[PDB]
Amino acid sequence: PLYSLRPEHARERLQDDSVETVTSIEQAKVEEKIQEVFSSYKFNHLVPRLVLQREKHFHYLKRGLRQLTDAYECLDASRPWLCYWILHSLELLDEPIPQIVATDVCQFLELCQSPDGGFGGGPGQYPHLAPTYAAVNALCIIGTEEAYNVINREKLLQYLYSLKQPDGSFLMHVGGEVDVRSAYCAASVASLTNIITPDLFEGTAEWIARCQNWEGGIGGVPGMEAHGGYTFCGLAALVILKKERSLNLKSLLQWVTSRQMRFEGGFQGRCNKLVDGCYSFWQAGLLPLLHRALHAQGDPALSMSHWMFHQQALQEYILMCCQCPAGGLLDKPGKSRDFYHTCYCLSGLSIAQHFGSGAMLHDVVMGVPENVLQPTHPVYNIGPDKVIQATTHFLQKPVP
Amino acid sequence: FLSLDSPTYVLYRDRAEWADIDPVPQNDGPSPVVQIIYSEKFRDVYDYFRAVLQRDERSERAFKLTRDAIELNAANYTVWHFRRVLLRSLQKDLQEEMNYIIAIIEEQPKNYQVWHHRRVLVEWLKDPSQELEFIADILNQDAKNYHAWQHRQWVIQEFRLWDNELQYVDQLLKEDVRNNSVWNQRHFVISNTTGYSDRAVLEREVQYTLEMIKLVPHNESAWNYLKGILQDRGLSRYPNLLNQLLDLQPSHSSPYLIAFLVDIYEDMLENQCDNKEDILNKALELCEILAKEKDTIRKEYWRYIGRSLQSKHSRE
Ligand SMILES: CC(C)=CCC/C(C)=C/CC/C(C)=C\COP(=O)(O)OP(=O)(O)O
Ligand SMILES: [Zn+2]
Repeated sequence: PLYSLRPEHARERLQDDSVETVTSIEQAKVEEKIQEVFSSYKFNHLVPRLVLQREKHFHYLKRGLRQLTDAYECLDASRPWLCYWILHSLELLDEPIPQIVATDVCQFLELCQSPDGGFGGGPGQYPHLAPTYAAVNALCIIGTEEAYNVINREKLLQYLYSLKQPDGSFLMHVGGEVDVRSAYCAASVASLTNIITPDLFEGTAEWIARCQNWEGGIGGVPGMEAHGGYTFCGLAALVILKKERSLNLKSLLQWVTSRQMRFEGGFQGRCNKLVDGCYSFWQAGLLPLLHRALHAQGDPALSMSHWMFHQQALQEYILMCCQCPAGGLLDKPGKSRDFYHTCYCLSGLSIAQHFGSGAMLHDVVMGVPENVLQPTHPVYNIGPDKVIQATTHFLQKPVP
Repeated sequence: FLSLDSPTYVLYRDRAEWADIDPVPQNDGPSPVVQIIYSEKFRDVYDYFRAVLQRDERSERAFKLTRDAIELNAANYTVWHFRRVLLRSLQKDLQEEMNYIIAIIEEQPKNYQVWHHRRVLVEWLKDPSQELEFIADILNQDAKNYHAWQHRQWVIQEFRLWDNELQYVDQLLKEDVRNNSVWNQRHFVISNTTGYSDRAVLEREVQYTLEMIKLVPHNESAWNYLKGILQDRGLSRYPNLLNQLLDLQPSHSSPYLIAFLVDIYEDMLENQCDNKEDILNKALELCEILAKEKDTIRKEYWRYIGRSLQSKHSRE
């Protein structure tokens, strides 16, 4: 019954027009490998078994939360990301985190925090907004009085304020540049910690809104090509600020939906590019957001059981083509595993298997019923419970 | 200077010019998480960088060290910061530094720090003379590198270097009509020079685009382009664009032509067109042709389209 294994699915293969270019050549090679992957069952005379290697993944994750090989030196300035990706993956798999590791993670994020606010990529590194978002996310996942407490709110707002630009944008860090990605980071920490003052995000929705181009998606900066990672950041940030309507939602829905690979089943980050497991979150994650936005406009034609993407086809991509047998997920077959791709492939899969839009709930889970993951919040990419818990907690505190 | 990759490169703790300063170990906590087992080399450079960072040593040796700490992790923004303060207070030559950043971009064109630093250099020196051609070198290796295009958009806006980009775009568009980064570039140049409101630039643009579709029917980039420059003013504002697409259908078509057709229809019924019922039904049939056959990956999208299309125009 697998949608990607149906013989008809072959008619959904790169329809090159007998004119080759780097783009079609490349696309046809991924298409050929993915095909080998789908045909592996028939060629070997077995009935497909879509099973998510929980145990394997948990191994990788449990371990990495503690020690990494020198192969992660290129992430020496991204330690807090290491935490989020891993803690998030874990919560996604339902694996609990023992209070001592929680306290440990808690204490390291501490060493990562600047006395002037925000978090650095490592102990003693300067504060940047990405590690700031990752660290705050990481803490809200633990969600213990201890975690919450690490975050120094009066300085977090001081720091955010020193990044804010007049045009509505935000610096990724003192002396650095702006991009939609930073607006989201700041909206996110500012939201979860109840630090949003009345002028903090003034001009931000308008600035994010001008990064939407002719494609319908959002560029990293005004004038840039439509990009999934940025699009997610733009729409997400706008949902926090409650200004989604600032965008051309109609052209954005058309653009996301068109980023699904009719063959591979997963999502590319840019039109005319290649599939990539992580875009399972970045792009498919835009569907529940668009949904929430259109719903708030009393849109009556919305579905009440499914996202506006082939949940099935995407789940088959993650399950069949994105798991490394040693544990951990990946971009695509032939690529090495990494915690980033573990985090987002999982994040995406959870999104693809869970629908909810009020009281209307509806799962759809390919392969073995154990493949169900814990739901993920589409704005923050942390567990819905983790969001409610954190905001209730922080709301009980006065905005600096 | 010794290259971090020279056969004879020596650890810092084994250098004479460094004997006076004690390296500073990383403080990961009494017992850490996500702790990286750095190599000896790696640990060596960053232990000594911690030292100069901690004492704010604006020394020449320090500047040299940053380079090694950059190769080891070109993403370490803290080191990039220090390097820049060192570059300024040491009165270091910025053209040499351009030669440096030129080399390391070429080495890792997908790193962000590497590109921001170049931007900082060009602003400082107030000179963009070698930009467009360097970027054109990177794009020669990865015609779609996001940061490269970002950098070339910055250069061109900031120093007004619009005059030759459409030629450039046509150069590349020729190499690969599918490079979506190049279509975006096209839009960028036109938008900021003559704009799309000039009847003559529009006609040209669409025409050119139809020409591209005719040659590569399944290339989604030209289709999005053709939809992008006309969906703003309202697809329906162009009455014979529909008849023309119907004439291309015969032996060309695909899910791109049909969706565009339903896109023209949505705007038609949205703008009090005539024959509303025939057009509505016409559009819903394509909506199902798309869901059920031509573009089923998007079945849910198309189901929604046909749904709202009804809610919006049913006789009621
Ligand atoms: C802050 C945020 C939520 C951003 C999401 C949007 C975005 C720009 C996504 C794409 C990330 C990318 C191109 C590489 C990250 O992978 P990597 O971790 O393998 O390391 P790398 O960046 O060095 O390649
Ligand atoms: Zn990826």
